[PDB]
Amino acid sequence: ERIRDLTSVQGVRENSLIGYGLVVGLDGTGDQTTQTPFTTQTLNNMLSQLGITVPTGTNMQLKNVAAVMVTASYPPFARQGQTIDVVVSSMGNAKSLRGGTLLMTPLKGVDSQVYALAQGNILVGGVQVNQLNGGRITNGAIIERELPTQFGAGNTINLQLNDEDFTMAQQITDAINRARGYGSATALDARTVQVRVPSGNSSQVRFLADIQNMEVNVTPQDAKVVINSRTGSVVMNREVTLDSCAVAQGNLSVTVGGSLQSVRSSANLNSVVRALNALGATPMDLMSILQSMQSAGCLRAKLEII
Amino acid sequence: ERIRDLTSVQGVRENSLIGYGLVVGLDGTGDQTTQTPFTTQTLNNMLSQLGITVPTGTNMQLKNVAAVMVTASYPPFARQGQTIDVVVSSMGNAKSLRGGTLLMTPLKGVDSQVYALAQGNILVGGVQVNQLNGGRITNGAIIERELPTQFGAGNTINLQLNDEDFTMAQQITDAINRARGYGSATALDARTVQVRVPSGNSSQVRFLADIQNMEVNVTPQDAKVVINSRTGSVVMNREVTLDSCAVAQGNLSVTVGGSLQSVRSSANLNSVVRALNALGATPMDLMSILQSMQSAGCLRAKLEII
Amino acid sequence: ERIRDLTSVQGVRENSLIGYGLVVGLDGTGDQTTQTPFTTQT
Amino acid sequence: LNNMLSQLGITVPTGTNMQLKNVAAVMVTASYPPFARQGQTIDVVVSSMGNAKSLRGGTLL
Amino acid sequence: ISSLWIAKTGLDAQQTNMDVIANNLANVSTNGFKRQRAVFEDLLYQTIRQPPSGLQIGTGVRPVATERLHSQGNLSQTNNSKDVAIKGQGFFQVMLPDGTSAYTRDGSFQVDQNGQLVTAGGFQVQPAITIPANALSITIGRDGVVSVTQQGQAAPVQVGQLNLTTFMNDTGLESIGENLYIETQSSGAPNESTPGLNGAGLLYQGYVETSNVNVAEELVNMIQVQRAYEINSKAVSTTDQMLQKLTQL
Amino acid sequence: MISSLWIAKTGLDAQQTNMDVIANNLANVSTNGFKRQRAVFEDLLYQTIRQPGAQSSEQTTLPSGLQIGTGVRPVATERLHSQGNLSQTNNSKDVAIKGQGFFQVMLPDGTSAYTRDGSFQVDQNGQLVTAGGFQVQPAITIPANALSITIGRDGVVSVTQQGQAAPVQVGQLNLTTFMNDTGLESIGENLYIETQSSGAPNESTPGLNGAGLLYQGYVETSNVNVAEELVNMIQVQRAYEINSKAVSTTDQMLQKLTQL
Amino acid sequence: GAQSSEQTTLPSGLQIGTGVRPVATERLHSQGNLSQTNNSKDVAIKGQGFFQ
Repeated sequence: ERIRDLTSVQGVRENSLIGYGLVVGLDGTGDQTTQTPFTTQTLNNMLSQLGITVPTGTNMQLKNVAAVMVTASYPPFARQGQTIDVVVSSMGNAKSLRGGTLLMTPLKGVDSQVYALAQGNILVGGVQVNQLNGGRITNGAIIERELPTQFGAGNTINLQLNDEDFTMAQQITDAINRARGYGSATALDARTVQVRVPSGNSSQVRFLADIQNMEVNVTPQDAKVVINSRTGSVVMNREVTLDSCAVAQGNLSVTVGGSLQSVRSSANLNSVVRALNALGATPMDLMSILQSMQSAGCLRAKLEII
Repeated sequence: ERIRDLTSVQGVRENSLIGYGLVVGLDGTGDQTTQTPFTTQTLNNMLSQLGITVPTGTNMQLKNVAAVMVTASYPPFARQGQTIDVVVSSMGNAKSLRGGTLLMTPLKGVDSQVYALAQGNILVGGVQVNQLNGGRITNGAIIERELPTQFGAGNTINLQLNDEDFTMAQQITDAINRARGYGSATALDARTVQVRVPSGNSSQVRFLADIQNMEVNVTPQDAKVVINSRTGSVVMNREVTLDSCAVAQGNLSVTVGGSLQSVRSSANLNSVVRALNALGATPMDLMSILQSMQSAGCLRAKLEII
Repeated sequence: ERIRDLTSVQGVRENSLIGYGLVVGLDGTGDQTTQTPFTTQT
Repeated sequence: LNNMLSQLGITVPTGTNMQLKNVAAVMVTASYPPFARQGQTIDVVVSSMGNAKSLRGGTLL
Repeated sequence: ISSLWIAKTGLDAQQTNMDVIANNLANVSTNGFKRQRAVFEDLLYQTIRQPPSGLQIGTGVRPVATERLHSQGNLSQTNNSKDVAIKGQGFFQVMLPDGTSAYTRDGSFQVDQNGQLVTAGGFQVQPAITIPANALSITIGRDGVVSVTQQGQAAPVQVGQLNLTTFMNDTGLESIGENLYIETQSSGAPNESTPGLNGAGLLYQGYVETSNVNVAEELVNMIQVQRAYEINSKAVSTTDQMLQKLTQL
Repeated sequence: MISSLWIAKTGLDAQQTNMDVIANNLANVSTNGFKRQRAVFEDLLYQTIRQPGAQSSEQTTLPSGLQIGTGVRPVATERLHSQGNLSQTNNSKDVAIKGQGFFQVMLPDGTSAYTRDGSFQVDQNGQLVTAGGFQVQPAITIPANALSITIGRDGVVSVTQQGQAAPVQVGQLNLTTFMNDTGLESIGENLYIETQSSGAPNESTPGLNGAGLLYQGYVETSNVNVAEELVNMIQVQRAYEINSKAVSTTDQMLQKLTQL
Repeated sequence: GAQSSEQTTLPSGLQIGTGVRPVATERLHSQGNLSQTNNSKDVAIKGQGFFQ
């Protein structure tokens, strides 16, 4: 496995930008201005800024516009002239945003600073119906501000591991040391590996490029089972093992001769799957069976509800 | 891959222009002036400017006009006499803008300055019905102002990479150095490459023209999976790998013998696709299966909801 | 059985984080603001 | 729910409808095991307290 | 024999007409019922070839459609703060228990145990309008904004907006009973609009629209139907007796 | 038998139910606190012969397909829970209600009923019972030496002891509000009982939480509109008239068919 | 409206009409006539205003 696929650099980080905007067009299906006062107020503000002052007391019952929230992912090392994708979601009671246009919404960070400007055309999917109150604009946002970074300064760079593991950190450190000079990397904890790099942005970039594509074997992580209970999904790791036990579940019985089916000990995932299948049951019954089995032991893995 | 296809120049940048206007004609289907006060007010303002002063107290119930917002993309190095395309979107309750005409709307930037003038005829598409409240005018806007630029000044030009990557920056720098003289380029971060160019607009233009068409190989980017969840779309990178695991999903069972289908380890995209297809399921079920699998491991890629 | 599968380290520990937020879109099916005052206030 | 909202930073006026149906007040019971360590985890049982119809896919907070 | 079947088709058409008349007369005093009328049509024609260039004998009759008259019924005053009638076009939208949506022009509304506005049978109206637990008076304006009055608070808190839906073809809807219609491919997609704008009607609170059934029309129609039935039976008897005299030899 | 006769039969049954409800409303004038009923009707099956969609040509659509339909099933009877007309009875044991609310009562089974009637009494042990010996809740005991009784408009009940110059507070008579007055199930005796359609009872002192006010010396007359019910009888009678004429027509056609 | 021919117009179209809905019961707040009850506790008002 590549270092880039399971590790992230300390200085490289994403940010969240949020903003308010309006979508025009829509062939009707827009917000009901009677129940969405902010839409009309924002439209009046935009008109006044453009040079049109609508009297305060007016009907202003329009249906071709919808108040929306635009969310964007400020990428690491964002440049002033670059563009990013944005997601536009209806705010009021708009029926749909099929062919709407987002108009010059400022995208700000958590500090209330304008970091981007988003404007463009919304694209939405045209019994599993698509979401017509949420669309995506590709390259719809242009960056405006650049975040200062410490990259290129200092002599140590921290590689951060997703799903921290002491064995994973040790393997990464060993691979880095073997590829580069002696003492090039050192694990600080189960999730952080400090790598010594020469001073200079170019040198650090070259070192990171060399390190990222390195091949490191992935050791057995852990015996983990995931039960959704909301999407009816059960997933088992390759490391899961089953201890010998007997399980009885409602309406389930030996094929043949009755309830209390026996579960043979299984050391590998194939054996575990075969035994569970022999203990015939739907995924919903399997979730309860697994919960009870883990409670009683006989299940050498940790099960988590997602 | 060409440098132009994956990099943008520091000085070259687009801008967003917005403006308010009116569309005439439409064979009816225009805004309901009773519920759209700004349409009648703007029409009265235009008439007064032209030399006709309608009394304040009047019916003015017209249906051949629609108040619209016009959006344009101010291109880099825009010249005074050039023309750009514009997008016109209905603002009030207009039914359609089939054959309307946009009349002399000023397109302004975020600084409230008039940067273009837009006027022309709207073109709109003539069960998947087309958007009749949004049209496009080709060459409908003529530029009026030119943005000052620093291009041609200094000796360094920053190439900005879309979807920053340390390996990508290193490859671009190496290609530039190999093509040009030694030390011609230097990577400053995962997204910026500083290139030394001779002083002078003509020399910089020649250098950029030479650099842009250069061929640079694209290294493996990352194991990324994209799930829309709104358009029912799932996309997997060529770098995605699947770890051995067992998955059980509602109504899904072994073809044959029951639930808890086994997923063999797959190192390449073809193997991953074959294993997932053998684990037969529709895309909606596949999204949940992928989420649970990633939660439990067994999926050597990062999945993002779009 | 592996030590990791049946033992946990003293320093390694998980924590719980909670927060309040809003979800936009939904094609309707959202909260009834009349019966959910906190939604409109937020 | 109002106490939790106020703690998080939202103060709902005392006089309000607040007629919600996606939440249920519950009692959670756990078995503190012998020699329990600070970082360890235990299983819990959640039981409805009021008139909730079901807790099929709920989340304990 | 031939005349027997064609006269039987006549009898069947008259019976369908009487069925429609009976359903109309029975649903009198049903709020929002639209009277139905049967449109008949003649069947194919046999062409006897002449050696004008032929003649046509024809065979019977066929009921081809039933149209519903989507006029405006008389209002009736009910003193009920929840009952609502419609001035002009439009339908209330309700959500069937399975999850799909039907449409009713019937405004005898109630509130269930959770304050939701339901329709005499428990189907939730759309959009979800929930009365506060301590309501004194409920008002529904002509524009559909439903509001309540609380205790001492001298200002109506707006609690919902009761929209209407209008169709390109009123008659194309199929009725699924229980004063409910559901969209068909002949009706086009619903156009969801606030009352009083874009062609939808206004709302009158405390009044229920009655059936637009004209009983004098139906009594005269029953006269016609009974006489036509007897006439077609006369034709059947004539053919039967002709077959007597045919088989006697 | 004949598809016309079943439809007409349902129509007759619906009009008969209408007349039943009318007569119950109409005889229950002069009954204190009574609430008018009104029947809501509802068409039955529609037997589809041609689907309203179901394109005929490759392009046409066959609008408004053929479907016959039956029946007038009465779906419900709602009860109009509006305020009745107060009238001065000038009796100290009679209390009316101005606004929402119901007096709670404990039935001899122990289950709780709810009545909107104030024609109260005092029994041999002194309790406030209600015209049939149904004890009100919470229990209110008149002392044997009490000479006069008053129920404050807020709901406080205080008697005048002998000798003592102070109307001591003997109890608080509280109301109960339901989210759905209409869903109460009437069990007769001017009582209603909780069903899950009405919602849980919310007991409060009068005035608070939307409850009404207690008017001693008044009685709440039934809100039955006599003129409305008279014209309703005219309408229901002539509807029954018409439906029987439809049955006659079907009978005559069918007997001509038998004679055939 | 509803023009029949190209040149005729059909003035005063046919519409039936229904109902006598009572829109309101307006309450007229005029000043009453004051009379000497000669009781100390009974005070009348002269003009606009109400007791809270």
